[PDB]
Amino acid sequence: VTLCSPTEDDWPGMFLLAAASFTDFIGPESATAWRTLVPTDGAVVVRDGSEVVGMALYMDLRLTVPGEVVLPTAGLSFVAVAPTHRRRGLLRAMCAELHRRIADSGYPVAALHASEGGIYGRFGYGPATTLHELTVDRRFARFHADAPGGGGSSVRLVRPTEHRGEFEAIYERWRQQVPGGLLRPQVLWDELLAEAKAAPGGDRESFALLHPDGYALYRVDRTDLKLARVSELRAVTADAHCALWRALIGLDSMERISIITHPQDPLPHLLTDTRLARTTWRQDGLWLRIMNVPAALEARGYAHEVGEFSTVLEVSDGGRFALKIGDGRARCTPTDAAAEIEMDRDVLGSLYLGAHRASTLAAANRLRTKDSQLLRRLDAAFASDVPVQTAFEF
Amino acid sequence: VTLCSPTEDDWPGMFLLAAASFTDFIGPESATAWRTLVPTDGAVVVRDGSEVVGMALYMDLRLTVPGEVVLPTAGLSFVAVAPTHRRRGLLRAMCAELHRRIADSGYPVAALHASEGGIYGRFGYGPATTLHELTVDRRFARFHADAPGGGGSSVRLVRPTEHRGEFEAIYERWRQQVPGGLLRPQVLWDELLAEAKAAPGGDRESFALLHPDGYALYRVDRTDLKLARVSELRAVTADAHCALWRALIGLDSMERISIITHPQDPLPHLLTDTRLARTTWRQDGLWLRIMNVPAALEARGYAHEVGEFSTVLEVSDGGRFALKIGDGRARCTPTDAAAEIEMDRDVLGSLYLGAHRASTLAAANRLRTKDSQLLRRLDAAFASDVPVQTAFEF
Amino acid sequence: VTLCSPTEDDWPGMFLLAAASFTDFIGPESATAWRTLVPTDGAVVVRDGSEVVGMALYMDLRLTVPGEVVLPTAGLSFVAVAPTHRRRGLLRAMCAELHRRIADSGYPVAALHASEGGIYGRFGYGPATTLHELTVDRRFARFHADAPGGGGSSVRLVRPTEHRGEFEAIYERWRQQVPGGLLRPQVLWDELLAEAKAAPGGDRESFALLHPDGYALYRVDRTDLKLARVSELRAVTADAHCALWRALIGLDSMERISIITHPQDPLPHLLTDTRLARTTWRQDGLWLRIMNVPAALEARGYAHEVGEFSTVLEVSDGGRFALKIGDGRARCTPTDAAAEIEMDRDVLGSLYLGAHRASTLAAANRLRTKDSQLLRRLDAAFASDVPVQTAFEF
Amino acid sequence: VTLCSPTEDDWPGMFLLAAASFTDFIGPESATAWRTLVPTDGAVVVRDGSEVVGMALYMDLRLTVPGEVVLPTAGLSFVAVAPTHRRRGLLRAMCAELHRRIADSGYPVAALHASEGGIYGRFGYGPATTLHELTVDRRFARFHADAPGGGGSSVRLVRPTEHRGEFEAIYERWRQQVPGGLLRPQVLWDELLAEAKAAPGGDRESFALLHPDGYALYRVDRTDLKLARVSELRAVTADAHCALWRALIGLDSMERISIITHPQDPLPHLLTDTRLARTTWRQDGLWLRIMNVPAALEARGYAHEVGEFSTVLEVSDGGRFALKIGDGRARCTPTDAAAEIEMDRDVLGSLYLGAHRASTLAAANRLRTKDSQLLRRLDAAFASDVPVQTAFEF
Ligand SMILES: CCN(CC)CCSc1nnc2c3cc(F)ccc3n(C)c2n1
Ligand SMILES: CCN(CC)CCSc1nnc2c3cc(F)ccc3n(C)c2n1
Ligand SMILES: CCN(CC)CCSc1nnc2c3cc(F)ccc3n(C)c2n1
Ligand SMILES: CCN(CC)CCSc1nnc2c3cc(F)ccc3n(C)c2n1
Repeated sequence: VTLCSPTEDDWPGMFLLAAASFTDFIGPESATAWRTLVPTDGAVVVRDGSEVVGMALYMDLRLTVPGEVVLPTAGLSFVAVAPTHRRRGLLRAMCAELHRRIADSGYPVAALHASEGGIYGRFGYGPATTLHELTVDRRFARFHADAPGGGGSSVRLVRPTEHRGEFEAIYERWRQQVPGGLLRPQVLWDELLAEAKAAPGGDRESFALLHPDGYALYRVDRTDLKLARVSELRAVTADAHCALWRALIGLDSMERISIITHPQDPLPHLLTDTRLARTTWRQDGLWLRIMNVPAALEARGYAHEVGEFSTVLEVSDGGRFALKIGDGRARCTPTDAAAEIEMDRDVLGSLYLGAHRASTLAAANRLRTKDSQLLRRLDAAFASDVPVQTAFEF
Repeated sequence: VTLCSPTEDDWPGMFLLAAASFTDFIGPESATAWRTLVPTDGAVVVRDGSEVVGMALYMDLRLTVPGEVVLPTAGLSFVAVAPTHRRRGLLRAMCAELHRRIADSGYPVAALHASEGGIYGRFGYGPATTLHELTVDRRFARFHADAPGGGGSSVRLVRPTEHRGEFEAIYERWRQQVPGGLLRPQVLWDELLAEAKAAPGGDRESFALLHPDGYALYRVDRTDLKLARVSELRAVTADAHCALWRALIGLDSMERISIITHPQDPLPHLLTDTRLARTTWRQDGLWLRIMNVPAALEARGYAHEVGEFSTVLEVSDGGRFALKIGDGRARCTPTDAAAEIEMDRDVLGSLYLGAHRASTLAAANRLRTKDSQLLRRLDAAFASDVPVQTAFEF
Repeated sequence: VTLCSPTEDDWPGMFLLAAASFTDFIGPESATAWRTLVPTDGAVVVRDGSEVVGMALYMDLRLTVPGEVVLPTAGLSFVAVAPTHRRRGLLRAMCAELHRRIADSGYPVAALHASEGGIYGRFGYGPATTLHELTVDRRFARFHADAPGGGGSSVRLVRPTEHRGEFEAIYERWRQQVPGGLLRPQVLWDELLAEAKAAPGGDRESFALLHPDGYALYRVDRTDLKLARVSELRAVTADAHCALWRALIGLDSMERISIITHPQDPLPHLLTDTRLARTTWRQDGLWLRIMNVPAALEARGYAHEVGEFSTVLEVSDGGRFALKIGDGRARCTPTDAAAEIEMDRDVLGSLYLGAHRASTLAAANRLRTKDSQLLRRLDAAFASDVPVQTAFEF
Repeated sequence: VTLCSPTEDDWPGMFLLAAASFTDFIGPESATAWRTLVPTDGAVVVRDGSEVVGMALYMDLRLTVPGEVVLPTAGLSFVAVAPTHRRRGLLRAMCAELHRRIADSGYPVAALHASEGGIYGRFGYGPATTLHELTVDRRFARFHADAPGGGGSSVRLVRPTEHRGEFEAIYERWRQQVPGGLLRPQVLWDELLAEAKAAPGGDRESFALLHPDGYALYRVDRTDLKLARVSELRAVTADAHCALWRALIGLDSMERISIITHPQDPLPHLLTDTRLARTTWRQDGLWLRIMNVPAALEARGYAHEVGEFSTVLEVSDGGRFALKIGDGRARCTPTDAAAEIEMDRDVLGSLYLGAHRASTLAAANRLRTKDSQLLRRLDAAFASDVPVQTAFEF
């Protein structure tokens, strides 16, 4: 049981473990595309005696954080232990080696999507963004008198494949402007438009709604032909967001439109009946591990409505820092002064993009302090002006 | 078709319309208890030719708003139009007469629970609190190392009826301290403990978990004998909240615990796996209509982390005001100066308890302003330190 | 946290814990009937500081084992830990005290029904009888030419309550003759005929099919009015068993008859289409803990078709014995000779009534031996001529 | 309406009737592979006026029976009557002609899988093996301290297609050793690995778990992506059986593992909680018709624990025999002595592999005798040491 970087001969074995481990695995050509996003020495495999029984890698990603700041981010993915080698500490060993490499490469943060919610908190990952599924009963949906775009429509119904360039440009603007935003490279746009084709005995053809400042990708569900699934909706202005929803509610053959969006999606407020946009499903999105506390805390913007304050943050087994926050900027310096706020590294990941209130984590004792005032100040300071969203699964 | 205050002879006809209109109606003795909360001239009926075909009333309630301030509140309830008299404007007429009486009596706000979400926005009511149903799969539920109370338990399993006094005192402390809090009078405690008994071919016996600083009322579901429904959980400290959840997760015969709680419930953060507390259901709770804008805005506390700022708020058909917010206090005076922020009265109701961000309503154009800075300032100012909750249905 | 025998004042607290712990709990009058079957010092309670947070008791039962031998049996029941006192070792402590008392009273075996299947093996209990639910689609059911009773019917349709004496006598004959048989006292016949009445918004009226040598109790399901549930069918001869099934298949208004029976129920072989009697559900019934290995092994009959053989059985932490089995009788004496067969005490409980083959437990390594021949000999010796059945839940 | 052997021109018509009659029919190339297992004059067709409206054939099979004895077996299959020619006695006529040919060729037994359970008993076929579906909730599954293989795993995760030779050799060992075992020829291994590929809009890719002494083939279900279906698990030792189940329980992405196995599968006993392996489904497997009673009875081994005994067996319309069973061997000679045991030919098929107890068939009067002692002796004699299993559907 050796742990090392895969050579070219190891990848066929990794694709086998992938096929066996991941129900969403497409195949080798698809996996070879994703592979272009893995840097030299971004992958570890565990071999036995030699077949691959363990793998983990990170991709080079660019994550937008509050203040429209873009951080280089280690995107953890393709993590699998062979079912024949469970409870053998192959995960702990592989995660430890990737975190060593990520830390030493100068990534301030690492991110992942969790297949399960009870395995990543112990490695320093906290849930940082929230997914909401909204299901609209569009037969009762009337737009409010106040809703924008209520002449002729600026939204066009188009073949996704013929307007790639327009989607790329709209997404590029979106991701630079929104916390949770990720740069989407060429190979992930190749994959998105591939998954947009009708598969024989699979998914149905996908259509696009195209606005100068927004797009929605949607398809009719395989089995329920009265449900339209919005796979992606990216709007840069409120005009674009409302116009795309007028078009989607205009799908008169459908009973229901479903979308995975965020808790602050304004759609419910566009309707005379907020309740018609039901929350069916709610889950953690992106998980963040802060690799370097001072680098991360200093890199993001803070609320400019919070008055300058100072405190001492202890991260368990992650350092103690004098934290000065003033006019949306933070300075974070080593100190041995008595801590005023204590928290595990994962709790910091959860606060970092403004998705979770410090008051809430405090109420669960994930975040300790004997000062209510400091709690309110952290809450306000760490809050994000632009609501935090999830870019894409990796 | 006359509109007037009911005499004693009208109530049997009102109970008939109630039985026909409300599936949760219990009977005349129950209705006569609720009736003790209706003031002289708090009820209107529409008679035809004379049977009752229309009714509406308000109860005298005490609503806690941010800053632990208690407002007298007109609680709208028992609103019904006979199915034989629909689309005859009996609602508009009855609501108009009650709002006249509520306004002239000096209630700063009115509140209701909506049977439907598309009928109260036009009368100036905005959704002000959010209900979340959490369902825990308690077979996988492990408390975090950081979770309080992890000697001997301070929680007791008791018959609800034998510890009324302890529940009353705990609730009384809870309601004075939490936005959305309502004073619960004697007759509503009589009703709560009545609905806690096993009904022949109805609900099962209810049990209580009693802590010095919290209680939970729970029962096993009628049909699914592996599901425990928490009807009420009121905790005054984080210790009480966690201890009651250790006890509920200790119901080893159950697969699932379900509760109606709020979006900021810390329970998910008490567990090693946040995902085990799934959000199954999400809906508007209390709806608020601001009867007097200056009285309401001046009565609540504001975030003390927001720096003093001034603006002009126009409420559509509800006045224009110079709004000065400073050190958690507001002054609100008539002005004819140009408005900087415009919104319908219902949008103000939605902001009033801090459940909805001004940024979100702005993104839907329910709230108009050409100043991003003022938007962030309203967001921070109107936010509530203590998370907003729903007391009880009326 | 004291462990002691309950006084008269403790029982109200025990009934409270019962109501909270058991969804099948009826009430105090019912519990007080069952209580008549608990001997002096048959109950333990754990008090805190004083409310009951723990209880366990055994009832005095008479269990028929192979060879039509009746053993005094400690029937463990009414076992509950308050949800506020989990993971505090109250079960281990209570079970240890009852086993001390059971052992010292001279019970050779103890029995229970398990609410869950993963908590009793560690206390020496093994699953000893198997329940099968058969569901017959009676619309296709034709009896075989070979099936008995195919003049006039000897089966009568009767009110259960008017023929108590006939049911008692038939059951008394059944239980003396069948492994798994339990003596049913007067108070359990009072309970059976009570649960046979229609409950307002509960179960429907129960009817009896009465043969000189058998009865079936049945009722129509609460919700599915095309399903008849056979609550109990006790037949002393094959004639009685077939006649009662001709009558049940004669319920022409029903689509389905369901019964909880045993794996060797001959019903499938009474039909031209064995498949029409589908096995819907299968579970452990009675669990046995052997309190005294030599007393238990010497008390039961063995297959007379197995030729005299000798071996050494080691029960883990339960003694080592020279085991001589010959002409359906066993002698079991202390030895220090090398063991030829090793097994935990629970594995012995599972073998004791002939429901599980030694070969099967061997294949799972629950039962160790380096002799295939001895395995076949144990299999044949421990097999029961009369198939093993479950009497009633306690 | 003529009955004869098909010429080469009849097969296209037979494939048409197959496609119309069998939902599991794949196509002509697949059918042409199976056809290689049909001997010269193993097929009958009924032509009308000339399209095929009737067909039946047998394949040459090798069935392992108790005592590890391999019998040549007529495997009845591809039996269909056109829906236009029902109730015309085409089945009775075709079955009669194949049984003539099977008898005259010197097959001691014939076997089939029944599409329905009420049509083959009248032709002398009795259900001889039992299928159990086990569904494991693998999230709660913990192996017992006693379970084998609890260093490094000897189980490998492999592509089925790359380890054909290893599966063939393991199966060949399995089938020679187990009652119900069938030789699987090359063309049935071609079919098994063909059905193991992912079909576009069909089944998902199949994976193998490979041990030196066992394999499991498994795939994720089409629709329920949290369920793994074990299509085949063949273990030669208990070590192999437990190791393959440690691997399957190691599929951490799945909630449920389902397998079609036998009533004596030791899996439930490998777990701390036997109940986690639920029996969801139970059905007849292989059906046996004894073509030659003396040849069949003399060919199988009997329990060596049963003391030499003699009796007279009458098979209805199938002969009367002096049956002497001693030291696991039987002699079966014509007699006209008074019968002591009577049964239809199908009842003998059901007893032949030890799946059904003579006591059980006696209790249903499918098997007549006025001697309890002889019944116990038949039970013990006919019982199989190695538990009876089902090889593959034909
Ligand atoms: C997470 C969203 N899924 C679509 C439903 C992903 C498609 S399946 C797939 N295949 N190879 C890879 C892969 C290969 C690498 F070398 C690195 C990362 C990869 N990811 C995320 C992969 N995902
Ligand atoms: C809203 C919560 N329900 C319990 C499920 C209420 C119980 S049914 C009922 N009956 N009379 C009244 C009544 C009579 C009045 F005069 C005034 C208000 C009333 N409410 C809310 C009532 N509700
Ligand atoms: C197990 C079958 N159930 C019927 C569905 C039982 C009815 S509820 C009940 N109540 N008190 C008792 C009780 C009281 C005792 F003191 C001792 C044993 C008891 N059991 C089994 C009890 N069961
Ligand atoms: C019973 C298991 N099924 C797989 C699900 C079988 C695959 S479909 C099929 N096609 N042709 C034949 C066939 C052709 C012959 F000439 C003889 C036997 C055959 N069987 C069983 C066949 N089965």
